[PDB]
Parts: sequence; C-alpha cells; structure tokens
Amino acid sequence: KGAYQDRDKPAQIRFSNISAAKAVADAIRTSLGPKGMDKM
Amino acid sequence: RDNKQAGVFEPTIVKVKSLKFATEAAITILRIDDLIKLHP
Repeated sequence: KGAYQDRDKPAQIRFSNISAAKAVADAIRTSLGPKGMDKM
Repeated sequence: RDNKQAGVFEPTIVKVKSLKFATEAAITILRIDDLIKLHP
C-alpha cells in the first residue's frame, strides 16, 4: 500500500557494477585450474 | 657417401644444446592463448 521508489540512478549504477564484475570474472576464468594456459 | 670416414665431423654437445633450446622454445610458446596489447 506504499513504499514508492522515485530513484533509478543507484539501481543502474549497481547493475553496471555487477556487469563489470561478471565480465572481469569471465575474463579471468581462463587462467584457473591445473589444465590452464598462460596469458601474454 | 662415406661421411663418417672423413667427410663430416661434428660434436654432440652442440646438437644436444640446440635440441634442448628448441624444445624449451616450443614449450614456452605453446602455452600462450591470449594477448593483451595496451595503448601508449
């Protein structure tokens, strides 16, 4: 019956931060495990 | 021809070192799968 939200910038900032963290984790996912290669 | 008689005469340490260097170069290069070139 209430609790209205009129702000959207923090949500977009958090979404962008989560996307950047996921991209970083996917980029560093290659060099992991005993069967991994090296980067140049 | 005869070769071993008096034609060609080469040592073995040079060939061993060359083979070891070639193996090390083939090992240190095959473990590469990504390159990151930064802009100056």
